[PDB]
Amino acid sequence: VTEEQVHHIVKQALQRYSEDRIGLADYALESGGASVISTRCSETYETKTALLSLFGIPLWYHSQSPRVILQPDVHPGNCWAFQGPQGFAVVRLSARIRPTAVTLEHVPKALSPNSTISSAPKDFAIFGFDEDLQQEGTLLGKFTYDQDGEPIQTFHFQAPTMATYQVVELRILTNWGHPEYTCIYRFRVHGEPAH
Amino acid sequence: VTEEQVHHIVKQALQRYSEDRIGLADYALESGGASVISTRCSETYETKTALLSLFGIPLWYHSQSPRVILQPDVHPGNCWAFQGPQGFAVVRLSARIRPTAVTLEHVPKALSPNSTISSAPKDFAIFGFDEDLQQEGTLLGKFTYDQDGEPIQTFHFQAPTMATYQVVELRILTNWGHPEYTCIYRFRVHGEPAH
Amino acid sequence: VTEEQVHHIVKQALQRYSEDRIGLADYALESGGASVISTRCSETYETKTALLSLFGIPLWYHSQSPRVILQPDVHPGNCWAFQGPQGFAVVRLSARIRPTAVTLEHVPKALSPNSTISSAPKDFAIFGFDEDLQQEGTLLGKFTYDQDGEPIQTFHFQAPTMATYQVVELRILTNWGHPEYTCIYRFRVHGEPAH
Amino acid sequence: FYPMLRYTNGPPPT
Amino acid sequence: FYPMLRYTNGPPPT
Amino acid sequence: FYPMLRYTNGPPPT
Repeated sequence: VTEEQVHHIVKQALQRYSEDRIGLADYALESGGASVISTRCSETYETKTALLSLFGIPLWYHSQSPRVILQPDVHPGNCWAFQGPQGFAVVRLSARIRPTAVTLEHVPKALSPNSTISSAPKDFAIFGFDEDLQQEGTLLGKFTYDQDGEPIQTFHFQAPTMATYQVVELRILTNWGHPEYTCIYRFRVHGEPAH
Repeated sequence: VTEEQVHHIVKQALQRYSEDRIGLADYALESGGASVISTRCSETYETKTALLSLFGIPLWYHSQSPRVILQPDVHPGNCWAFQGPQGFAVVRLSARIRPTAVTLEHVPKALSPNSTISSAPKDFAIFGFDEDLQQEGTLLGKFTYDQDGEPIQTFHFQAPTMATYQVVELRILTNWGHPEYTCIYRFRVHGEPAH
Repeated sequence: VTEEQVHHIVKQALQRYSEDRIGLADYALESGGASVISTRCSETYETKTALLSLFGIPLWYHSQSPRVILQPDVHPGNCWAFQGPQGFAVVRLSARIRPTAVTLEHVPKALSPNSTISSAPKDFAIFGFDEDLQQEGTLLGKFTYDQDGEPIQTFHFQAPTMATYQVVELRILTNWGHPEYTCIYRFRVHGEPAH
Repeated sequence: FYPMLRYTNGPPPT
Repeated sequence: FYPMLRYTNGPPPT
Repeated sequence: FYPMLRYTNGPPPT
């Protein structure tokens, strides 16, 4: 190839990188209008390590809330944790859409002590609801986060149905073997808008 | 080309990328010392969608303030909105400089529902003031944000005058056709410092 | 080379970039569990420029605290400053580790007015403590931040000892010649965990 | 601090 | 929260 | 605001 070709390859490459890395709109991004429901969706793993205080006196232990799973920031610790290997999380998307794919990501191995990431979700499934609250929602896909793959992993539904949704569940069924908890860094939802 | 050449191209490319993408100092960056004036500069589009609350009880609807136009964070929603297609915004720069160019950017199309970005500013103009507050300021340039161009767009003043400034106006004259508002993601000001 | 080779080079390149740029775990990252001690570690340079206020009335002047040196955000101003060219800073790492290397970084020249960065630290040294508080700690290395090098600079200890640590000092001995202060953007600590 | 966020009406401006 | 920011004196440290 | 942070127990979840 010629130098000219290389620059174009790089430009294109850098451009895709700056489009939230994967280049697909995220109907689950919080700032874009997505929100977590809380009342529906798992209890946060309680730790009591991080004590924040001002002007001298202790205030409270902060612990990451479920909403960080919809927040772009994914440095180590920027995850939401829950007790054990199985867990609920439920999003109201910023718009009603036909869900075509989802994206899950974890912190890179290379940035993790001992280059292991045992608190990464393993098998998961996506349910879509079309009214909010409970009745139990349509299964849309049952995937597996590869701990030996890249950190951002996109999963395209094998032949999804045409029905549209605004509420969805992320259900983590197992993790990669951490004894105490499971950290979830960022969860993305893509689809064709109801327009 | 040789592999060695490729690596150098990439290194250089990645380096420019990490220099705020465009490699020019931004005299309008807030953390660097720029600030918005508010009393001078448009009214924020009121929405009443985003209700933030703690310990159980409703508090208030948050809505993005003008200062986010000087903040690096540009994920969807990280913009400041105003009523209709025309609008005022006024910055005190972190230093008195001869303004040579400006940079405007919007969220990528690829990250926007229907891959349209209709709330992007179209035609704009830059006025520079040399005393703050009102008398009406010197026109420095009348540009157009290309909705079909890249997301970050730098506009070099066609033969600027040597006069220096610390206050400037961003005046949006039209947008790309959204009916209700106009979102402005990040606005940058470059120039030679008065040293 | 072939196009195929180029893409692989870029992919690999972009991948390393997204691993906190240098691809090594940072035992001093705050969100990962590192914290600053404060009582031990220098007094912040007082300025009285940035006046933050809500609902009409003045509140206080904010000034960057020492903890920002452990925070990833490194746009201009995202640094911690101290009086003159010499200064203390002390971290409790997120884990006890054998410190192998450290990383210091400053804002790029290209993003700095006059493309000079005179408030950058010059010579520094790293002490490691194994009990916290005072007795005076083991010197681990005496380095120099190159103002003409790249912005992120990694320094590998010349033959470190096998002893492990959880507390460490960053001691800045001189800077690159600013008269009033020294800004420190981000400080990283790498090593093999005590496992 | 731990404030919950909810969008009662539509999406925010984009 | 909606706090306005203003730099009364010079720039901040950089 | 200027709140100091300290990890009394171990690391946070990762």
